[PDB]
Formats: sequence, C-alpha cells, structure tokens
Amino acid sequence: PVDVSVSIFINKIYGVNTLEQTYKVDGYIVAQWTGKPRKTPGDKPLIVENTQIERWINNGLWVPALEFINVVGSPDTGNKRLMLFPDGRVIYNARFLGSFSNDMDFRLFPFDRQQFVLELEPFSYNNQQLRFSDIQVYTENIDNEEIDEWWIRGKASTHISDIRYDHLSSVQPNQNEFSRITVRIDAVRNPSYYLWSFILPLGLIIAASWSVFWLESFSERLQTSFTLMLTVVAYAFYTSNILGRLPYTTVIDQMIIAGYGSIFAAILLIIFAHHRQANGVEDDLLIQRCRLAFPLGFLAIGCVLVI
Amino acid sequence: PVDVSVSIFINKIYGVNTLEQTYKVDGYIVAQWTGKPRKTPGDKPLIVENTQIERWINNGLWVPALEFINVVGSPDTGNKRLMLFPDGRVIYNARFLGSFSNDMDFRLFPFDRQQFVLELEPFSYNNQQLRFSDIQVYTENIDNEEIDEWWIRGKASTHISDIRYDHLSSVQPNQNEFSRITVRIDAVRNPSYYLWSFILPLGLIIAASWSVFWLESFSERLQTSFTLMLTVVAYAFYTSNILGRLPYTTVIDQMIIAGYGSIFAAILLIIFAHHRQANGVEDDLLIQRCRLAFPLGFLAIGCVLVI
Amino acid sequence: PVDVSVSIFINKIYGVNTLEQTYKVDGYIVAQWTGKPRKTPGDKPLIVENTQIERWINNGLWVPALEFINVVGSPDTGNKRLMLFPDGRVIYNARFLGSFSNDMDFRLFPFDRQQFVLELEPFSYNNQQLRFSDIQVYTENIDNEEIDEWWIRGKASTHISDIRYDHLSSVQPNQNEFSRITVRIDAVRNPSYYLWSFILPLGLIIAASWSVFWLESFSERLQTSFTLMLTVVAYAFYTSNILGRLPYTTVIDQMIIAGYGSIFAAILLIIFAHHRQANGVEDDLLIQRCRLAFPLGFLAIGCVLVI
Amino acid sequence: PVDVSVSIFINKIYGVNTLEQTYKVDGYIVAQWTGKPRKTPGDKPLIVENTQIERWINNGLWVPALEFINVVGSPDTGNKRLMLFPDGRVIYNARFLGSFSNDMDFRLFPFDRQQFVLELEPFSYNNQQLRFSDIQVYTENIDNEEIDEWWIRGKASTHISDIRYDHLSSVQPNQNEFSRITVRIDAVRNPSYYLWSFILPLGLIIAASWSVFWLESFSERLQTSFTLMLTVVAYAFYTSNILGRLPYTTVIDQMIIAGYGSIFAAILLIIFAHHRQANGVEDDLLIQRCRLAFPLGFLAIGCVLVI
Amino acid sequence: PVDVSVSIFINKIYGVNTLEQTYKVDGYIVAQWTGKPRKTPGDKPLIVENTQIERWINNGLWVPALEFINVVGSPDTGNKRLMLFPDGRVIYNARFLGSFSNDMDFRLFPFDRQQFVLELEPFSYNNQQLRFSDIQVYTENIDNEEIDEWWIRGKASTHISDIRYDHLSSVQPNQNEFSRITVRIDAVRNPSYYLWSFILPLGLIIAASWSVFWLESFSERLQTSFTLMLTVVAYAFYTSNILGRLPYTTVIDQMIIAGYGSIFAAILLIIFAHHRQANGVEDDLLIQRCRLAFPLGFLAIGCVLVI
Repeated sequence: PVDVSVSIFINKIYGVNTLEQTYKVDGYIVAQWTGKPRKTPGDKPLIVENTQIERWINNGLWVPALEFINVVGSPDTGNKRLMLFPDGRVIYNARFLGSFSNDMDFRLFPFDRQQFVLELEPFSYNNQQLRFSDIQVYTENIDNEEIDEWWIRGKASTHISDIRYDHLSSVQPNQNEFSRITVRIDAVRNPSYYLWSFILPLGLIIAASWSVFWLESFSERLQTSFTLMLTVVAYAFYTSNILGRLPYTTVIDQMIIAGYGSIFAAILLIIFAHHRQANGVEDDLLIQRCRLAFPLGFLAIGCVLVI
Repeated sequence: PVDVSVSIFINKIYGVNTLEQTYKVDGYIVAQWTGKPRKTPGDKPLIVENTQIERWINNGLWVPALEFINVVGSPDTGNKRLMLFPDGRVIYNARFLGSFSNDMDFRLFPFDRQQFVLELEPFSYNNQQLRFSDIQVYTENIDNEEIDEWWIRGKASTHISDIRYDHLSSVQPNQNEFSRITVRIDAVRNPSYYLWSFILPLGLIIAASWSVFWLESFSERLQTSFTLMLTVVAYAFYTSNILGRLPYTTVIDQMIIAGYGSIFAAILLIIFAHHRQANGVEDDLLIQRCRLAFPLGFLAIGCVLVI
Repeated sequence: PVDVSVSIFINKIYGVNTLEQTYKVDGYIVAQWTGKPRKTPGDKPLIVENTQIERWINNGLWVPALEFINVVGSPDTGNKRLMLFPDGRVIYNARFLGSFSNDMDFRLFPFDRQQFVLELEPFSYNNQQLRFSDIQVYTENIDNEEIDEWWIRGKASTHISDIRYDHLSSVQPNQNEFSRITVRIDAVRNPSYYLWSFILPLGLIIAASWSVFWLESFSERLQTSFTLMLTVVAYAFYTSNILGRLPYTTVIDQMIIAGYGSIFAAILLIIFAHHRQANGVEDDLLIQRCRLAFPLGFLAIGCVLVI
Repeated sequence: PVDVSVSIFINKIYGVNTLEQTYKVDGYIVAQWTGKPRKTPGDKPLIVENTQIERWINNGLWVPALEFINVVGSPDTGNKRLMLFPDGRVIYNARFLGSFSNDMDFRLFPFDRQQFVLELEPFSYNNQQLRFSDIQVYTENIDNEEIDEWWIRGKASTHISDIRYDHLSSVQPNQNEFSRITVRIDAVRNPSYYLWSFILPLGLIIAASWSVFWLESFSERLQTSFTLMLTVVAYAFYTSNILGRLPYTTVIDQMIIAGYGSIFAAILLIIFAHHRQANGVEDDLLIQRCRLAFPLGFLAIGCVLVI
Repeated sequence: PVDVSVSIFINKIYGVNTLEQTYKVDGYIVAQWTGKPRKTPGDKPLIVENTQIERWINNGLWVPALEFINVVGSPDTGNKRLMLFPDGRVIYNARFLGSFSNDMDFRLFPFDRQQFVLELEPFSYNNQQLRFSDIQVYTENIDNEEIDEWWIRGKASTHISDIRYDHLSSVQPNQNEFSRITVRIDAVRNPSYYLWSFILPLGLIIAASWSVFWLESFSERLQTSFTLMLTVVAYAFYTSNILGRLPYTTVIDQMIIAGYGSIFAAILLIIFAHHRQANGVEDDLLIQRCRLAFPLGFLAIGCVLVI
C-alpha cells in the first residue's frame, strides 16, 4: 500500500448557502508519497507545473486522483505543481476553490453554530493509504472576530478513517475499504448584526403594540390595533426580504409569529372588554390589568421557548 | 447486442426550480459490460482516469456515450475512471452534478408532492442493451426529515424499457428501438415553514378582518376596512417576493384572493347595512348577525375548495 | 452544390427574457448529406462520438459549420455524433441548449402572443444548400396546457430561403447568397395566473376606491382617499417586484395608472363638492351622483382602451 | 508594415449595466490582409474553421491576435473561419459576444444619452497597421424604435488613430505606436416607461399631497401629513427596487427628494399657521394662501432645477 | 537567483462585494527576465501568442507560474504573448480579469475608506526573485470623481517583500522564503448618492416624527406615533432592499435604530404625560417642553456617536 500524506491550507471560508447547505472553501492542497527513484536534471528535484503535469502522466507517471466526497460540482483548480524528487518522493501542490456540502442546522438562526467539513478519498484506489493529514487553518483567531460574520472556535480537528463500500462487483473478495480524511472546523455566527437591526426593532414594535391598551376609547383601541397588525406584516417582510426562506422557522421568524399572536390576542381582549359585561359596561379593570399583564404574559411565555 | 448494466448513486437532490420545472442531482454513475479480453500489466485490472481515458479511445477502445435524456444543459462530470479487467469486463465510473427536468405540478403548493426522475439512454447505439439498473438512493430515510425541505417517501423505483423512434433515415429496416433506463424518486415537500410563517399569519389577518363589524359607527366600520384592504396587499407582497411567480395560482395564492374577497365583501355589507333600511335605519340586526356569520360563511366556502 | 438536409428536435422552450427579448431552446439538431463513398469497418455504418469527431476532421473529413444566426452567445452542445455511411451519406447529430433572440412585443402583456424563431445558416459556405428542413416540435398540444405557462398554437412552420449579403470582398462576382432555414413556433401566454392574482385584486381595490363617496363627512372623504392613494402605490409595487421592468407600459401597468387617476380624480371631486357652492353648501347632489357615476365613467373609459 | 482592413457587424446591443458602466455587443468581426501567395486545393480559396484554424498557425501561418481594449473579460467567440486566398489575401471571420466598458453618465436618468464604443488594437504588433474600418450597424433605424429600449440616432462613426505607449522596455527606439480603431454608436434612452409608470404617478402623489391644506381642522392637517410622509417612502421604495442604485442622484431621485421636502415643508407651515398668531388664532389667511401657493412654489423651484 | 521584473497595468476596479470582501480587477500584467541567448528568425525578437506559448514550454522553455495570492478563483486571462529576445530577455504580457479578496471594513458605511490590494508570488520557485515592481494605475485622478462611485486618493504603492513559509517538507534546509509583490490602491466611497437619497430623507422623517407633540389631544398624539412607527419600518425596508446585509451595523443602520428609538421614546413620553399627574392632569408643561427638547436630546446623543 502506497503511503500518501496530505496537507491542506485553508485561506478563506465564505458564501454559506443556507438552502443548499453548502459553503465555499478557497485554499491549497498538498500530497506527498514515495515512489521509484528517478533521474532528474542534475540531481535537484524537478518542478513541473500545469499543462506539463499531464505530459509526465502520458509517459507513465502515476498521479492518483483524489476526490472531495462532499464537493458540490467540480472545483476550480488554479495553479498546480508536481515536485519530483530523485529519491522517489513526489509532492503535488494545487490551489483550489470549491463548494462543499454538509448537514447544517439553522433552527437557532442568529445564535446558531456550524462546522465546515471536508472529506477526502482516493477516487479509484483502496490499495493506497492516506498516511497522515495535517491541515493549517491559519486564519485569524484573535484579530477581527467581532467584525467578521463567523467565529472559528478552535483549530481544526483531523481524522483519517476507513470507509466500507458494499455494493461493488463480484470479483472483489476483501479490497473494498478506502482511506478517508475528514477535516472539521467549528464556527459560530456573529449575532451582532441580527440583534441590532432585526431583533431589537421587532422588540420595540412588539412592546409598543401593548401600549394599545393605554387608549381611552374602545374605538381607538380596536382601530389602532389594525394599524399595528399592518406594521408586523411590513416588518415580517423587511425581515424575509433580507434573510431568506429556510425550510424551517427561525428564532426571528418565531418572534415574527409572536408579534402576530400578541396583536391578535390584543384584538380579542379589546373586543372582549367591550361586550363582556352586561348592560354595556366597558370592564375598565381588564384594560388596566392587561395594560401591564399583556407585556408580562408575553415575557412569561417567552421563557418556555428555551425549555 | 452488448449487455450493459448501470448503477446510479444519488448523493443529493436540491435546487428545485419551480418556473423551469428542474432540479439538481449530484452523484455517481457506473456502467459495466464485457468486451474482448485484454493484456494488462501483470494480471491485475488496470485503472485509467480523466485525461488518460481519452487516450484508450484514440487507440480504439469502445466506450459508448450515455446521455441523460431529461438533463438541462451539459452536466458537470467530476472525476471519471475506467476499470479494465483482463477477462473482458469494463467498468466506467464517473461523478456528476446535473440539472434535470420533469413535468412538475405545483397547484397544491405547500402540500404538493413530486417525483424526481432520471432518464438514461445510449446516444448512438440501439444494438446495445441496458441489462439491469441498480440505483442506490442512500440518503436519510429516518434521520432528518422534519428538518429537511423534502421528504423522500421510499426507495427509488427502476424500469428498463424500449423507446421507439420513428423519424429516422431510410436505411433502418428495424433497428429503431433504444434501451432506456427510467429512475423515479418520490418526495413530498416539508410544509412546516409555510404553515407557521405564511398560512398562519394570513389566517390571523383574515380572521381579524372580520372584527370590523364589532365597531359601533358606520364611519368606523368602512374607514377601517380600507386599512384592512392595504394589509392584505402588503401581505400578498410579503408572500410573493419570497415565494415567486408560478404560472398557476397556488393554495396560498387562493387564500390571498380569499382575503381580498372577504374584505371586499365586508365593504359591501358595511355599506349595505347603512343604506338598506328606509329613513336611515342602520339595520343593527345585520351588523350583529354577520359579526359571527361572516366568519362562518368563509369557513363554509373553504370546505368546498377541497371538493 | 452540396445537398444538406437538417432535422431539428425541440424538447423544451423556456426562460423567456422580456427585457433582452430572448428565450431558451433545448433539443437536438441533425444534418445529413452525401459525400464520397468510404471504407468502413465491415460494411456497417460507423459511429463516431464527441472527441473522436475532431480526429476525422484532422484526417480530412469535411464537416461544415452551421451557425444559429439569432443565437445569443455560444450554445451548450452536449453529446455529438457522426454517422458515416459506406455509400457516402454522413449524418451529424448533436444535442444543444442555446439562447435565441427575436423581436418580441409585450405591450398586451397578460394576453400577448409571440413566436419563437430559429435561424440556421452555413457559416462559411454559399456553394452548399440546405435541402429540406423537418422539425419535430413534439411537446404536448392537448395534455397540459391550462397548467403550462405557454400554449403552442400549432406545429412549427419552416421556411428555407436565400439571404443576399452585399458587403463582401472584391473577388466575388455572383456567389454571395447563403441558404437559411427559418423555423417559427407561435405561442400564446397563459393569462390565468395574472388574472386571478394581479388583475382581479386591482379591480377590487379600484372598485372599493369608489366607495369613498359613501362616507358622510367631507373630512372622512378626503382623509380616507389618502389611504387609498397609498394602497395603489403598495399594489403598484407588488406588481412590479414580481413582473419586472419592461421598456413599455403593459396592460397591468395601465390599470395601475388608472388606479392612480381614479383616486386622484376622486380627490378633486371630493374637494370640488365642498367649495363649489356659495355660502358653504356641500353639493350633495354630486357626491350621490358620482357615487355610481364614478364607477361608470371608469367602465366607459376602459372600453375606449381597446379602440 | 502589414495592411489589415477590418469590418465589424453589430447585430445586437443590450444589457447595459449602470453600476459597472458596461453593455453587451453581439456581432461578427472580419479582418483581411495580403501575405505570401500560396498553393491551395485546385485554385479556389480554402475555408478553415474552428479547431482547424489553430492547425495552420502551428505550421507557421501568421494570424495576428486582435484585442478589444475596452472589453471586460475574455469575450465569447462562436464560429470562426479562415479564408485563405491563393494570391496572398487572408480573411479571418468570427462571431463574438462580449461585454465592453465606457464612461457612461446617468445623471439625467430617464432622458440620458450614451454612446457605446468599441476599441480594437493589435495585441503585440506595432509594425502592422489597420488600413480601413467599415462597420455595419444594420439594426432598424425606422422600424421599431418607440417599442425598443434604446434609440440609435445615426449610423456609427469610425476613427483609426495612433496611440502612444510610453512605459515599455529599454530596447524600443521608435516603435511604440499602435494602430487603434474606435467605433462610436450614439443612443438615447426611451423615456416612455419611466414617464407613465414612475414620473406621472409621482406627480399625482406630489400634487395630491398639497390637498392637505383643504382640510378644515388643524388635527386633520397634521395627522394626514404623516400618512403622506409614509406614502412618499413607499413610492421611493417602489422606484428603487425596480431601477437600482446608481452612484449619483438621478432626475427621478431628485423628484423623490422634492416629495419629501414638499411634505416636510407642509408639516412646518401647518404647524406654523397654528401657533404663529397670538391668543390661538389659526391664521386662516395662510392655509388658504398656500392652498394654491404651495403648488406654485414647487413649480417655481422645479424650473430652476434646469438652470 | 533569476531576476524577474514585473509591470502591472490596472484598467478598471469595480464590483465591490461587501459580504464576500472581494473586488474585480481588469488589466494587464507584464514580467521580464533574462535567460539563455537564443537564435531567432532573422535577428529580431520573436512574438509568440496564445496557443503557441504552450508549444515553446513543451520544447523546454522555462516560464514560471506566478500566482495571485489573494485571488478568489482562477482569473480570466485574455490574450497573452511571449517576447523572446535574441540576447536572452523574455517578456511575458497578459490581459486578465480577476476577483481579489482583502480585509475590508464597512462600519462607517457611506463615509468608509478601503484599499484594493494585489498579492503576487511565484507559485513554485523560491530561488527566483522579483526584481522591481512598477504598477501604472492610469485611471483618472482629476477628471470624473464626483461622478464615479469611488475616489482614488493617489497612485498605487508597491511593496516587494519576503514571505517565510514554515510547514514545508523535511529536505529544505533554508530555501523556504518566497518573493511577494503587494500592490495597494487607496479609495474612498462617493457618499453623494447615499446622502441625498438615504441620509437626508431619514433626517426629515426622524425630524417630522418629533412634530407629533404639536398635536393637541392625547388620542391624537399616541395614534399618530403608530403611523410614525410604521413609517420607520417602511423606510428601514427601503434602505435594506437596496443596500444589502452586512455582518455589522453601518452608519445608516444606526440612524435607522435611532429612528425607532426616538419614536419609541416618544410613545413613552406621550403616555407618561397623560397618567403622570394626579387626578387626570395632562401635564401640559411636558408636552410643550419636549416639543423642542426631543429634537435636542436626539442631537445631543448623536454627537456622542462620533466619540
């Protein structure tokens, strides 16, 4: 079994696609193994780049194809090199930008955490083994984080493993295990923006919706609530047009629904206080009670959301 | 006729385009047939990848071109391999990401069901037969379903068939039948998001619009209804800007129209009760009747929507 | 002059770009002519695909370049084959997806009609003639039409002609005429969606805008009209954000302008009735007259729109 | 110096990008020069297309590379031919679609005028001269203009000139001047759509905003003005979501700002009339004066906008 | 060590991607070094373009690969030439369009400043040195600046340095330092558009929001504030749909938050004055005091924002 050691340099992780559960990775990938010794110009290692790389393969050079398992579409490979050492070593180095998929959960949206993963396997060889995997996620850890959108919690974890494929031919007795490198990078989203520009104004709106009870007339209380209803819809839209459409409701989307509920419950209470008492009494003990109880019931129900 | 057996591995189905009736499919495709025996290095099967694959075809190797019938534009083929066995077997393995089209019906939008299909035929050969089709849709079936946007009901169905092309040349007496593999995967949309963030708020709005009759004055009743009218339009827009523009009205689009109708019918009733009775009587038996009857008539018409 | 007969199979026409006046066409293109007889393996016609096609051209095989005149950018050609017959026939078959342009008029938007055209010419040869053009637009004609966005009125019409290019070199005495195939497919847009989700609610809004006269006070009439004005703007936006921005006003855009006019004319009449009569008389004979005349004047002006 | 004559056929100019100051040009490009005489099949001119063009360059044929100076990214070249004449003439013909940049000013937005320019230079040769430039902008000039988005005022102007590059090597004594063809096509935007769907409704709204003074109470006048304030914001948005974001304010963008100013100035006057006079007099001579003067001051300031 | 001198011509910098922190650069890149002397046709320098460049590399010509370190994906290379001098000089000239990344701060949005950087390194050689870097940012400096979106303060700065890579093989004793060219261009955003179309109208709205205190009744004061609240939401959306979603709050985003606060603070004060005084006194000394103090407190807090 050929011993192949890879090294992965990560420059930039960006472009998270929430609907497709994908993200972009730009960086370099190096792989090194030892083969037959070779006659090289002089005795220095030979450097072969780009189009000339295919030429050595035509003359018989073995360069195994390594596939990104979780890549979504063929990645963009920039420059690529072959390092031919006289003692048999071979080092392949290539710059790449690719889009990768992983199971990503966004239910706890502004405060969510994710891990960007890479999965690397040889495309056709099981009789060749990934020897050791060193990844260098050299991006700032303490420089610009409150400024950046994602916070990388710690240096990446590596794990080389063996994957068992069952459905093969009928001629393979036992060589159906492939070497797989699995890289994991944990990251947490920066909630700062969504707090100030989304959650807070919605709170102010939802809070101000409770001040509908401080109106004196019943007509004032019911009519105004319809203008409040419109405000939530308009704010529900402002949110959606910028955030997007996930398959599941988010925290902000739950707050949006809560705004709808608070206002509709106020409409019911406002109508209730009018026609609840016999002979046209306006039940002022309710309008004044829920004048502060309606804010409190919303805070009490909100704490069970974190159950 | 050459016996060709294919295997299709499906990694990911995503990116449904409702207007174009298309969807993205990432996976692998394997095809195996038996040809002339061959001298191989030693006696082990030879592996040929990527650029070297074309070289064997230049020297005379027969590799038939298989086309995805329902593909929309050339698919992205990642790595591809040739497995050359000494006893004559040939295994072609290729990673692909492609967009496929199918007749897709979206009238019952949030609750619609679809099937993603793949259609594979030899491009030029009818004297070559697809022998058996095994597809492995190994994606979760009981892991993350309430979390994902689509729910795969069951394992995919396969069907090898014969397609008759009429309009050919004039030299083909009887060889105008091509082997076609047709794969079908059934899936149902996860309605969770559209229920909570779209259908529910619209219900709350449509319901609250009926509380206009609980206003005491006629001026109050008619003026407020115009604010309700604006609210539906604003909600119609919140919906449309996020969902899109389908060629046919959806379930949600019908509810929006129902909202418009309920409000416009309320405007008619509110004006009617005012000027229906002689000498300016306000017909209070109407405003109080439809105070609860207007909610009931909407529920009665909604049940005939499912007729 | 070489006799070349072409066949065009049309699988799918989609993605109309209203601003760029373009549309997408997926299908196949076949071309057949008779050349020198040839020695083939055995005596059966030889099949040459994809990369192997260029090789025969290197060894001298004449394969003319046919250009889509109205194509917008190089189209995406999938698989391509050459059928080499021993008696001299040559059949070129290629799958393609391309974007084509034509003069498209959208002034009668929801009810507009269009024709999708294809124009095919030899790129460099005038001494070679397109012999006959058979196109197979085998898409449903009576299956799913009320469901699809476009309705194909009938099977495609074809027209082979000769195009005279003037500005050529100085050495061409008379060979400046090229053979051109022109395929035309007429289609009418399905107005269902735009009627129910756009035209109807606008009518309801415009109609309800006339109910401003059923208010009793002048203050009510003028103040409410400002909320109606806002409602049209909000609806004008809902329309535009989903449809788009054409270079010319559409039917829907004219109705929107009619909404602006109806409301603005109501403001004038509402203000007129107040200060028209001497000593502050409110001219109640006007508010009651245009209470129904304003709906009628809009219906009368709408009929002259179809003049 | 080699004498090269070019001809540029322009089929379609579309896709203006206001922010990037670019536009799309589809057409053909022809170049002709006279070189060494040549032995050709028979004695007829030889036609070489697409992949075969590169082959003649390998055997030594001189085909100069012509670059579009103001192109943004490599253009999409469709079919290309070589016409090899026996007397030494060589004609290169290629279809192309490319994006070109020019300084484009949009300050007078609906009524702006632009010129789409093409700049063509040899990439590496200064000892080779562009002999004459004929461009054929055969697009309708009197057919569909009120229907199309841009109006071409007249046939294009051509200009071959000499460009002096300074910063070269140290070995070039006098050969640092390159031949440049400069084609200019003047075009004016079709304002019809923006007048009817943008400028006119804004005028109606801005006009109707002045009718706030026809309200009798002070409370009516100030409260309504806030609804007018909201209406302008909604209309400012309807405009922007369809037009876009230019680096400078447009004519329409100025009208929007004028709407904001008129309403805010109205708020000031409405509040002014209330508390300007001692002992609570409402200064009715102001409300009735600016009832018509406020429309007049807006027209007077609007005329100085064209100073 | 080989002496390589580069020259970079920058034609156009556009397409700032605020979320991805990237920008597009179109221009040329030239590199010159001296190698072995060579026999050339006649004795003039030989010009090799495009496809022919690869051919000399096959026969042994050394052309090092230079990588853009901060490029995001492989850039679009237009025409490229090789200048082969007989005395050993070699000049490589290539047109390119690429997207580059740099750390970009947008916190002070309309008034922010940025620098567009290029980073150029040899891909595989450390025993080869970038000799001198001349970049020609010949774009207007005093022509169109108030018209363009960005203002380039001055000509670009250059910086050749040495980059030390640690994690290399085990056979490199001391050759782990690579030459890096770093070009920097400073630019300031044109705030004109954002001042007139965003900052000014928001100021008027926030200012006009303070005129709610000039209403006489308490019912008037609270009801109108809900219409003001909606106005901020509508304007918050107008802003966002055109600007986008940055990871951090901007100056404009802060003003939006200030608008919500002023209105929400107004709601509290309006309700306070009603129920603050015993026996139902309306505390008119408060409504008139903050009639001007509320504008002043907003101006007083706004100056501490620039702290």
